[PDB]
Amino acid sequence: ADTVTLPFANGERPLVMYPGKRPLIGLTARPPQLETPFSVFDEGLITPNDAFFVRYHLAGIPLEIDPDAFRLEIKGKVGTPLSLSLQDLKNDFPASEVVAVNQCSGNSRGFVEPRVGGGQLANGAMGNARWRGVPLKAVLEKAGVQAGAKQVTFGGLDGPVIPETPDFVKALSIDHATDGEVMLAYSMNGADLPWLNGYPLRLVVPGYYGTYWVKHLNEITVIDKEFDGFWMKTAYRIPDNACACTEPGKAPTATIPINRFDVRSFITNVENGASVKAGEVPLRGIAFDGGYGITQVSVSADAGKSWTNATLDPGLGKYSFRGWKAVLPLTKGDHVLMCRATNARGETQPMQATWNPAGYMRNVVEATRVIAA
Amino acid sequence: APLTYELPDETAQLKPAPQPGFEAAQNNCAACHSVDYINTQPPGKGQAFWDAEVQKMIKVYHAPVDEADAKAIADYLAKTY
Ligand code: HEC
Ligand code: MSS
Repeated sequence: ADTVTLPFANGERPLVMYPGKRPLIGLTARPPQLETPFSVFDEGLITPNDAFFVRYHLAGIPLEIDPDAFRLEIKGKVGTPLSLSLQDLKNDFPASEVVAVNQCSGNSRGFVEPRVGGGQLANGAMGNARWRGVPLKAVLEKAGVQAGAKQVTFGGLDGPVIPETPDFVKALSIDHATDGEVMLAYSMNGADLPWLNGYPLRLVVPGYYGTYWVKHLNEITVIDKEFDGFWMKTAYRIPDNACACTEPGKAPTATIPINRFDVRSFITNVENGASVKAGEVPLRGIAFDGGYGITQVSVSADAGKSWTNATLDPGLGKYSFRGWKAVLPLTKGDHVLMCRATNARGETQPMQATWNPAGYMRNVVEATRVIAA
Repeated sequence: APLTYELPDETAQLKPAPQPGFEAAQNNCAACHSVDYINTQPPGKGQAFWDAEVQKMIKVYHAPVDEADAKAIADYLAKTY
């Protein structure tokens, strides 16, 4: 009818219907936080607009926008400040396209043990889309970035209900901002951005967690220092170590802003307790990382005792989900299936889950028990 | 004309309890966001967890909640969720 239960404690959620969306998992209403049912990820490598997850921090999201009047302001340490219309962006700059995953920093938080506060998400706060727009590099070049610039800040039309609450503003290094991959996206899967995915313009930051992908983007400021806004200084911090992790229950001694994705993979065509026919069993799924390239995906049907090489599907780009397929011989009985990816710089997935106080960056090897008969 | 977007009706509510913190939470904790933020947190987390949530709202997000209400609310949440 209208609820689902996610596979962790206090997992009940409403299935909710928003304009332009299929039924999604409602986490919060004000502001909207909507998660994608896991079944979607087996339906194709590109997440449809009507299924794409939604995350916001502040209730004052825009609900009326005149696209003709909309302006993107470029200001700060630039030679010529700019006020660009959507028509200007579409017409005055050559377009770029990239197929890229957007994933919430806390995707899978609900599975973290011990549990931690925050958005209690299963694995559906991620999606893959074909984004089209203007490379940020081109717009900043037009403005003329000044020597001494260090960072670029990004803000959108949303705001807090009470003005003392910190506005949602994020920052990138100037060298990242001008790398040619960071994009001012005005199109998602060949359409104007869905409302809750940041209509009419958003920042796309391939290979970086979603907090940077500022929606309803209208203000870009080039600055000559590190930005000290709340959402960079205090929120979205990870431990400053290789594992981005601490001993369960312990705070990090040093932190840095969250940044690039770690390596993840999932089996998408079976879930816990699924039935398969003993014999050769086809498995399939996805893998992704921070944009280095998935080198291989290995699949196990005996809880990681032995591994089989999956065949990777043709790629859509280094920032996309990478599809994979494997056919494994399964004897009659229960089997714990796992998949484990590695990328082109040797990053991989841990067999045992790690922990950090915010419950960010989960990427443990996923296990799925199936029944072969 | 501009384009517009319509959100569905909000229905999220706090779990009733006889503790006075229930009413205090109703009157203070829905002012910035829906109460599904509370309803969906991990279960049975206990006093320290909920004390810290309430204090964060007050100190970090500037929720205008006084000391007595802050305690009533945290106590209600720790007992109820
Ligand atoms: C505006 C001044 C707020 C008031 C009033 C209350 N809270 Fe809040 N809360 C606020 C913000 C800006 C956020 C982050 C939203 C996001 O999407 O990131 C939250 C979030 C929560 C949460 C989720 C866990 C967390 O992020 O800490 C909870 C459980 C929560 N808020 C509880 C809560 C309670 C108990 C309140 C009354 C004391 C309350 N909130 C009021 C801002 C504001
Ligand atoms: N404006 C804005 N933007 C923005 C926001 C907000 O809040 N606001 N959020 C973030 C986040 S945080 Mo975590 O890290 S993820 C995320 C993302 C999401 O997207 P979608 O909704 O489209 O999906 O977004 C991004 N952007």
